[PDB]
Parts: sequence; C-alpha cells; structure tokens
Amino acid sequence: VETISFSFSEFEPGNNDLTLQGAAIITQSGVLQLTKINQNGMPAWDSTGRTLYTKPVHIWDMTTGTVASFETRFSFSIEQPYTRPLPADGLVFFMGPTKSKPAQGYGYLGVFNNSKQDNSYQTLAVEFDTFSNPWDPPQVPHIGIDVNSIRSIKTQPFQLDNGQVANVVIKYDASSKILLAVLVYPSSGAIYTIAEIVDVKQVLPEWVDVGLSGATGAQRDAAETHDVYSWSFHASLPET
Amino acid sequence: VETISFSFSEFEPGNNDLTLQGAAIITQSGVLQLTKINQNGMPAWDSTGRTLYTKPVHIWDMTTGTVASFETRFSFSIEQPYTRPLPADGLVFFMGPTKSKPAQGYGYLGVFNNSKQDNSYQTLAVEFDTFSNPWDPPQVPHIGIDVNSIRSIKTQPFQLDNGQVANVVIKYDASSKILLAVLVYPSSGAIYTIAEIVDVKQVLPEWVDVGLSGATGAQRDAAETHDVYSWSFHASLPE
Ligand SMILES: OC[C@H]1O[C@@H](O[C@H]2[C@H](O)[C@@H](O)[C@H](O)O[C@@H]2CO)[C@H](O)[C@@H](O)[C@H]1O
Ligand SMILES: OC[C@H]1O[C@@H](O[C@H]2[C@H](O)[C@@H](O)[C@H](O)O[C@@H]2CO)[C@H](O)[C@@H](O)[C@H]1O
Ligand SMILES: [Ca+2]
Ligand SMILES: [Ca+2]
Ligand SMILES: [Mn+2]
Ligand SMILES: [Mn+2]
Repeated sequence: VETISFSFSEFEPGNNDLTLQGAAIITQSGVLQLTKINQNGMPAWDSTGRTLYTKPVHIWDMTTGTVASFETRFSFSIEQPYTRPLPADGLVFFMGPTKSKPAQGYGYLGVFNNSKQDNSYQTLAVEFDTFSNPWDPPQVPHIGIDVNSIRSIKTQPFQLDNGQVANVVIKYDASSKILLAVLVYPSSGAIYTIAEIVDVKQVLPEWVDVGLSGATGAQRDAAETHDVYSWSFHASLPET
Repeated sequence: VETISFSFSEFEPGNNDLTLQGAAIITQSGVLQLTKINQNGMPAWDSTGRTLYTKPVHIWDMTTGTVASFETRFSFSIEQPYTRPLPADGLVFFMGPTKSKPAQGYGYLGVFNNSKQDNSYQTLAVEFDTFSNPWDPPQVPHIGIDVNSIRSIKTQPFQLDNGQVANVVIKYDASSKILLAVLVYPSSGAIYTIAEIVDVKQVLPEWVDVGLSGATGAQRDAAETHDVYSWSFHASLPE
C-alpha cells in the first residue's frame, strides 16, 4: 500500500511542505489568509490566492487499476463585512494536475477557466461558494461537488455563520466511489452534508496536487475573508 | 410528490405520534429512555426498548419505480458507568416492515433475530454499536450500516464521549443510492462519517415504519444508557 498524509494544526510560515500562490499568505499567528486582507483589516476585492501541498499524491495507477481512498479536513472562516455589494466569491478544496498555477479568479475560484465541463481540467473539487453566478443555483452560500467544471454536479445550500469557524470533512471511498463532504459550525451546531458518485480514475490524472483556493469579487468591496486555520489530508492507494 | 415529515425537539409522554415498545419510556423531562434506568439512577442490563413513528413511510412505488430520498436527525447520549463488565449493546435507527414488534435484544439491538443476512428482514439500519460481538469488527463503539443483517456492510469506529450528547445525521439520496451517516459530538468537536451504496428498492418494502431501538447486555451490569433527546425525519417520493 502507498500512503501519504499531512496534518497542520495551524499553518506554519516557511514550512516548505506548502506552496503559497497568488495573494495567499500565512500570518505569524498561523492563519492561512487565502485572499488579501488590507491594511485596514478588511478583505480586498479582486484577490485570488491558493496553497498546494508540495508533494504529489498518487491517486491511482493505470497499470494495476488501483484507486486511492482519501480524506481531508480543514477549518475555515468566511466573514462578509458589508450588506452591499453582494459578497464573493468563495473558497475551495481541489485536486488536479501537478505543477498547476492559479486559474481564473472570481466565480472560477482560482481553479477553473470557464464554465464548461472539460475533461482536460482533470480536476475534482469541493467548493464553498458565496456568490451566485449564472451557472450556480440561486441559493448562496452552498457547498458543491465539482467534477471537471465550476458547474457543480450537486449542491447543498448552507447558512453562513458570519466570521465563525466551520469544520469540514471530505472523504472519498474508492470501492463505493462515494465522495462525501460535511460542514459543521460548532458555534451554532449546524450540520450540512452532500455526497455524489465520482469515479476518480475517469477524472484525475494518476498523480495529483491537492490544495485550497479562495477568491474575492470583480467589483469594489464585493469581498469577504477566506481564512483557513488547519488542514489535514490522508490518501491510501492499495496494491491489489 | 409524496412527502412526510416530523420533528420532536423533545419528547412528551402520551403523544400518539410515537409508539413505545419494550422498555422504552419518555420521562417527564422529555427524554426518551430506550433502555431501562433503575430507580438508583443506573442503566439496567437485559433491557430492550424501541419507538416507532406511528405513521408509515412510502419509501418506493413498484408501479412507477420511483424511490424516495429521506433524511433523519437525532441527538442521543450513551453513558457507560462501569469499567467492567464491558458495556453493551448499543442503539440504532431502523426502517422496515410496518407494525413490527421488538426483535431479539442484546447484540441484535431489538431489530434482528440472528446474525444471518436474510432478505426476509427487509430492514435497513444505522447502528451505534457499543459491544463487539463475534460478527463485529473489534473496535467499539462503531457506526454501522446494516442491510438485512446485524453484520454491517460497512463500519466506522468512533470514540464515545461518555454521557455527552451526540448529534446524528442520516441521509439517503435515491438518485445516487448513497446512504450516509454523520455523528458529531459538540462537546469535543469530533466528527465521524460513514457512507455506502444501498438500493432501497432491493431491501425495503414499499411502505415502511421508521424507529429507534436500544438494548443493554446479557450479564449483570453490562449496560449503559441509550437516551434520545430529539428526532426529526423527512422523506420525499417523486412522481
Ligand atoms: O460583484 C461580484 C461578482 O462580480 C462578477 O463580475 C461582474 C462585475 O462585478 C460587474 O461590475 C460587471 O459589470 O459584470 C461582471 C459580470 O460579467 C463576477 O463574475 C462574480 O463572480 C462576482 O465576483
Ligand atoms: O456481556 C455483554 C454481552 O453479553 C453477551 O452474552 C453473553 C453473556 O453475557 C455471558 O454471560 C454468556 O456466558 O455468554 C453470552 C454470549 O456468548 C451478548 O451476546 C452481547 O451482545 C452482550 O450483551
Ligand atoms: Ca459562484
Ligand atoms: Ca455489537
Ligand atoms: Mn457554485
Ligand atoms: Mn456492529
């Protein structure tokens, strides 16, 4: 069996196991600010940032046909400071081709480049979407399972608890092909779930980079924070 | 679209929407005690109790082939008072033939009668198992998805936070045939998940009863509480 795992109880500046891209920075306090926080302490619009684990993950093997099961957990907080304009745009956990650089921002969350479901993306992602674009369901925010497209194969509306910490658990079982995501707000006790069938060997390349990405809006003050406090990941590829 | 739903923020003695069976009692305080609590305040062993919603649920229609999606949520607490003997046996959310009575207790949790996987059970259940029987994985407690058998098709170990309230969410999506269960302990923030493919059309009858069941052990003091504080359910059958 081939396994890989990491766990950051808090983010460590300078720890090379993580790569920061775009606007992403890690504070001395250990918080990953995916999108820029201005000097005044407020979230900047037109910002896109990501972080990738620096070691590629072997998600499946074409020769043996084996597929890995994996799990990832993280705690994040989104703070929407203004009543108007509408906040944006969201944050997301993604898995895709190695050596990737940030893609388009805004509604594409730094992961996609359009609203097409293109197999060439070879990307799987679980989004926490705060702005309703033309391809989105009207309810925001919502959790979404994205398979080679920003247009989610399934969505689940959830109520934001402004500025509070949400705990996320995402798990993929290769035998059942079930991808599940759960969001819990300790503050209110709210629990949300979403799941769908995803055959990773039909979507992802054999080796992938895993990461987190966040993006704020296309107009002044159409923004919110996209802070992450912790992040763990584990994958196991059976020999079979 | 045929829908049904209910929500008990707490339980009230006498409410006809719930049928109590076996040892099950609803306290004046609004707590559903699935298994007997002795007058000394401790859980009694050799106890089995359940509750069934008095309304029948239309889970699927053979004529149209339509299948319902559903979700249930409940809060419970299991308190294991002694270091020995080992605590037992657990509690479970189950769906199956209407107007049923309590099955075997102990490890069968008041839902099954043996450890065989018999289509005749026509029962789907999500267990919160506290005692490792011969047909069980070694670690306890564990969540388990049971399809016509107490020998779950999928299990997930979880740490008990003794006497604390656990929040459970069980959801079935008919389109994907995914049955998922989540357990969260607000006290510690711990989150556990389990999911598996279940084609309810192959397991359950068209109309089913939904309920909760709990059981304590076969030897003196091999027991624990099986208290439920709230329970909600919702199902929707397209067509
Ligand atoms: O407002 C946040 C929202 O902006 C969308 O882009 C808008 C832009 O803000 C508006 O000024 C312009 O007139 O139209 C654009 C749409 O074509 C983003 O697309 C959306 O993702 C959010 O970022
Ligand atoms: O001890 C709790 C445990 O008991 C099992 O039954 C035992 C019984 O307790 C023991 O005294 C007897 O000698 O053997 C029985 C089984 O081999 C139950 O089966 C189990 O579910 C728990 O309730
Ligand atoms: Ca969006
Ligand atoms: Ca057992
Ligand atoms: Mn979306
Ligand atoms: Mn079991």
